[PDB]
Amino acid sequence: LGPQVAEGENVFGVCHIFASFNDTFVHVTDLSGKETICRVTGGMKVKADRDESSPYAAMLAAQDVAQRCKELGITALHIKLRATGGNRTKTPGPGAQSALRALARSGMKIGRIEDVTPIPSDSTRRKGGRRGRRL
Amino acid sequence: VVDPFSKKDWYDVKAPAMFNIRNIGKTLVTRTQGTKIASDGLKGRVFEVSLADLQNDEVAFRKFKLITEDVQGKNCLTNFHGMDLTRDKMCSMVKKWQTMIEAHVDVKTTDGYLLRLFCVGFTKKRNNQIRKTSYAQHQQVRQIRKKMMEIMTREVQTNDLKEVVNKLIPDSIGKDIEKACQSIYPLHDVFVRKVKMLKKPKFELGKLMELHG
Amino acid sequence: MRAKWRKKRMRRLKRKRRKMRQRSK
Amino acid sequence: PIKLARVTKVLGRTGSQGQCTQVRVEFMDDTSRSIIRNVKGPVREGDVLTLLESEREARRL
Amino acid sequence: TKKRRNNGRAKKGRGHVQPIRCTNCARCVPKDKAIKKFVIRNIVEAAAVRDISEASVFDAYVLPKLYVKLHYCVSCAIHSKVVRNRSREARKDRTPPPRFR
RNA sequence: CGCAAGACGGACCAGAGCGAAAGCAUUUGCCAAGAAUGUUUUCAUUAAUCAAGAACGAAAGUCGGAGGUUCGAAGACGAUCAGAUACCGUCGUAGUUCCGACCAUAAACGAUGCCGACCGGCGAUGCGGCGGCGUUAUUCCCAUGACCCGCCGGGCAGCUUCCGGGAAACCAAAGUCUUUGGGUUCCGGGGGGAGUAUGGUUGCAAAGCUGAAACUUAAAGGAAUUGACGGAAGGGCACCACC
Ligand SMILES: [Mg+2]
Ligand SMILES: [Mg+2]
Ligand SMILES: [Mg+2]
Ligand SMILES: [Mg+2]
Ligand SMILES: [Mg+2]
Ligand SMILES: [Mg+2]
Ligand SMILES: [Mg+2]
Ligand SMILES: [Mg+2]
Ligand SMILES: [Mg+2]
Ligand SMILES: [Mg+2]
Ligand SMILES: [Mg+2]
Ligand SMILES: [Mg+2]
Ligand SMILES: [Mg+2]
Ligand SMILES: [Mg+2]
Ligand SMILES: [Mg+2]
Ligand SMILES: [Mg+2]
Ligand SMILES: [Mg+2]
Ligand SMILES: [Mg+2]
Ligand SMILES: [Mg+2]
Ligand SMILES: [Mg+2]
Ligand SMILES: [Mg+2]
Ligand SMILES: [Mg+2]
Ligand SMILES: [Mg+2]
Ligand SMILES: [Zn+2]
Repeated sequence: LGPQVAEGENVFGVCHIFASFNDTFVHVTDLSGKETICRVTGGMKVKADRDESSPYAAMLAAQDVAQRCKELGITALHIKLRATGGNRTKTPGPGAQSALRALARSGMKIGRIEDVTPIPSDSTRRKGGRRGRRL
Repeated sequence: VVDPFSKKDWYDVKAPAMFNIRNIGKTLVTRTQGTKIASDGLKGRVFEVSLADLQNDEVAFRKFKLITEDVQGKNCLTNFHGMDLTRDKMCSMVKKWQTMIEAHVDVKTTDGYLLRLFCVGFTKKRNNQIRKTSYAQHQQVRQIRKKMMEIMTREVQTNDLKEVVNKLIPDSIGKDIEKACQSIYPLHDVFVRKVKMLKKPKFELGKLMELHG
Repeated sequence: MRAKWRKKRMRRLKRKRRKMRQRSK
Repeated sequence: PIKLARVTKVLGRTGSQGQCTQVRVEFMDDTSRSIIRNVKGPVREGDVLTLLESEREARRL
Repeated sequence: TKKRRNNGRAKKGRGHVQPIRCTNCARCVPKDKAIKKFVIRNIVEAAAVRDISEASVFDAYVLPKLYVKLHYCVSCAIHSKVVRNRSREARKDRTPPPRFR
């Protein structure tokens, strides 16, 4: 169940890590990004709205997806780190680094890292108004 | 209930003869059940491959988009579809106390491929310069942009796509632009940063087979 | 009282007078 | 695996109440190796620490 | 009583400056007045560097850096302690803090 | 992987530039305008400030058309709370976008009218011009671009000074004021009532301009000093604090 590849060569996939401040996504696709191998979100691990973006949930999701993709026959992953982007923050959430470290722990080989956060040249008006969020 | 990956099959995708390394990885596709042909879903896929994965001694911050055009029995055959630079290279090229000049052209090759080329350059500080900033006046910027546009135009419409990719691999166009613009204002970090495909000719199998050997 | 809101109150009172103190009357 | 390390230099006092001690430790197996660790309890230079998991590192002050 | 000679902004010889949005609270603040900060860091942290360098398929593969431009309003800059209040004499000193060791 | 619409031009972007002020940032073309510099060109007092009278004038708002992505007054909900009719979250109407008519108001601020003369230093910066060793590109040559060292003239500013001012904060102008006179416009007379009432005038409306009195009050207010407080920042100490 998988590619017929010699032991020396590595089968490559692309891992899209979407680290928000509310949730974390670890998605695995082929090199064209059109076929999904496994997608696990931080909300599937923890049964609470607080810990969806926590490093622990990201670590659990990374191990889950690593085992699932190791079953099918993918040994190496390219990394596309993504933030929410747009009008909102460009800084990745707290789960990206933990998810990547956990994915390294599971024996997966790491390809090239690339930032893919969408950056407008200029965009629509941001939510909040003139005075901003007053909390 | 029923495993969706038991009906999947693996294909091997090849790069055109222009690059040294041909095997650029594998891909997955559902088998044909008579309703959907696997070949139809297989075509039209885009792969972003770093140049260091296509040529051994070339830089790694230049990526190429290759699009599958034909399937030959567990062998997807791709063609040139685009070129771009990595995010961190562009983010590190832009600095605060200098001028940036950008240009774009639309040029048609001899074989019908229409391309949109983008070029970027930055003003270079002198070796013994004491002034903090290195700013070019507006007329100098216009002259530099026109020099970029003419050089990019004269290196595409004369050649065809196969020669265009050959010039793009080491990016000789950027070196030509940088050398030609020395007299106006010194420039460093001159590159052709993005290339877009606008119009393709009618698909020809013989052209693809010549492109792959 | 903030001067802006005091001015707004005065304007609303003047408008109320104008509605009551009709030119026809 | 379980590793043994030797305390080379005591760095400082960390913790909300200062309960922990930040020190520099070098592995017995590889004398070239050295990391920074947080220790609970009285510790001085030359003590031997038993690291159950030796990959973790502590954010020094 | 004027507190600063430059009125706390960098506007000289012009009338209007287009406003930007605070990264923290999305408030509208003039670009010259806003507190700007350019952050260049590593995608992977210190421990992640050593964890990843062994699992990479390349030799001496350099990890990409993250470049971010941050804009803050006065309230957010003060609350986040990226900017602090100073003495009446020390307000004039506009040399950046000696971050270079 | 494509398609469609609308709105905005990131990074480069600075105590940098332009404009009478509002204001002005993707490329290219066209159209008219302008400051500064250069001048052994021309006219020869043609000038400065300005009742009356005019052009322009952020945002919001009003009346007709065209579009309506995002945001979003009003509004409906969910939270918080003793109570929220607020701050927070989900939606969402005018509006936010373009064209044609109105409106003429902002902490429209340098809280500082314009023209002219004089009165200390220093280093940068933008434009134009002038001079000069030396590095670079136009394969050679001048010459022209990029640097370097200086000078002059306007411009945005900065540092310093027992120039002198001022209640001081501070100001090379807010100086050259009892040693009080260069020209000229607007404009203030203790604090409230009040920019309110009424009259006049403009506008479709909202409202704009001009603009009192009766009455009430011994203070209101500016700059700085010492304390006390702060759900402000940074340090220090204590087994009547903690670990
Ligand atoms: Mg959440
Ligand atoms: Mg959730
Ligand atoms: Mg607050
Ligand atoms: Mg005050
Ligand atoms: Mg203004
Ligand atoms: Mg500021
Ligand atoms: Mg001006
Ligand atoms: Mg731009
Ligand atoms: Mg008049
Ligand atoms: Mg308007
Ligand atoms: Mg409007
Ligand atoms: Mg209308
Ligand atoms: Mg909304
Ligand atoms: Mg007024
Ligand atoms: Mg102002
Ligand atoms: Mg005024
Ligand atoms: Mg000058
Ligand atoms: Mg200029
Ligand atoms: Mg000059
Ligand atoms: Mg007098
Ligand atoms: Mg009075
Ligand atoms: Mg007690
Ligand atoms: Mg105790
Ligand atoms: Zn803020």
